[PDB]
Amino acid sequence: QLRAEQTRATIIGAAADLFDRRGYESTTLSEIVAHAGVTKGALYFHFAAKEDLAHAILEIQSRTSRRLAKDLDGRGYSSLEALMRLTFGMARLCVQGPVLRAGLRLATAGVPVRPPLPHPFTEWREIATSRLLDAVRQSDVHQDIDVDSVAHTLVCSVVRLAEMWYILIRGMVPVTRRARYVTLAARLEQET
Amino acid sequence: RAEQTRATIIGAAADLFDRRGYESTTLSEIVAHAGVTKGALYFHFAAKEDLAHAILEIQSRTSRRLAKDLDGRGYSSLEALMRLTFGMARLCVQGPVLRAGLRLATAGVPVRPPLPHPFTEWREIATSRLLDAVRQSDVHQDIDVDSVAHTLVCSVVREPRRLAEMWYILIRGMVPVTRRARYVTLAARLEQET
Repeated sequence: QLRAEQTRATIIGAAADLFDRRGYESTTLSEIVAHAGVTKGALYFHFAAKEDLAHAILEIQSRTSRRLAKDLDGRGYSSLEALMRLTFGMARLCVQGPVLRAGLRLATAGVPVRPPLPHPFTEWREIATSRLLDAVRQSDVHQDIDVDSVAHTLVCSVVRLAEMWYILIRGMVPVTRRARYVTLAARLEQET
Repeated sequence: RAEQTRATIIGAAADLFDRRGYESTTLSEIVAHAGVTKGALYFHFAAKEDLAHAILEIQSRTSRRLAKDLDGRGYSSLEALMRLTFGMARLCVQGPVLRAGLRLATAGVPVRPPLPHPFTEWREIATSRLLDAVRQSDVHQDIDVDSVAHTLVCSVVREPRRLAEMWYILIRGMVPVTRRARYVTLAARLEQET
């Protein structure tokens, strides 16, 4: 059993890589099993169908982003700092995580999300929104900003990161608090 | 007659690709939704990809046209660009073809040359206009046009409220103080109009 249980990461990785480069609809179980170097039995031991590989990848993206959001809100940061760190953080895990790229690709396409797993974009919007409200509440973002709209755009925008942050910073952050944020965006770009 | 039938098939396919996705939509679905025969559909489109192509063709051609209607009105480049974005926003709320276009682009459906990929198109048009704006001194020389173009596209992809909200933010961050009010009011005026 141990052997079988041990192949699941490989199969996910293999399917991630293929879904990310070649797309979901065009990738088959057979392609996946040959890339992974395992048998069909090994694959069926963990997943009954292609869709199950999809929901597992989607599951990992959702958990990954929810974990990072939670971790970053427990470290004494201001909300906008947390939000900024979160965009750069996600970007760092994606540049090095095929699974997340595959998740992204599945989410961007019409690949359904099995309830109660919410669609990652609405989850990313929720995070961005609550973070922006707090930032408004802490005077880091103008009181008149329409948060909803920026969350909606921000999510689309994150999917150059520093350069985007600079524009938002100039346009939504009060003059006296800008510098700290411009500095952080620079440091995070430097650090990733 | 023929062409009207063709267009209704396009519209039906578009509405379905938009609400239900490209992959899960069937030619049989499209057929019933359009009120035609399978024969009529296969007379105008040999395959489901031919429906995608015609939708994308309509998308790119509406886009290039709107850009062209706006270009001959003596506007400043920043004004033209701003007007273009609100036009596009308005077009998306009107018929489903543009909605389907996006959905197709985002679904990962390949665009048959020589037609360019919508995102690529939208980015070039925005970028070229932003570059003219800098030259015209309505936008700071040190702005990152690419990031701005991206933001603009993303603010559209309600919609007029969101496009306006994002415009104000960009205006505060890229337009010289002395030229801001003209654009703030323009943005505000376009939101109310569209």
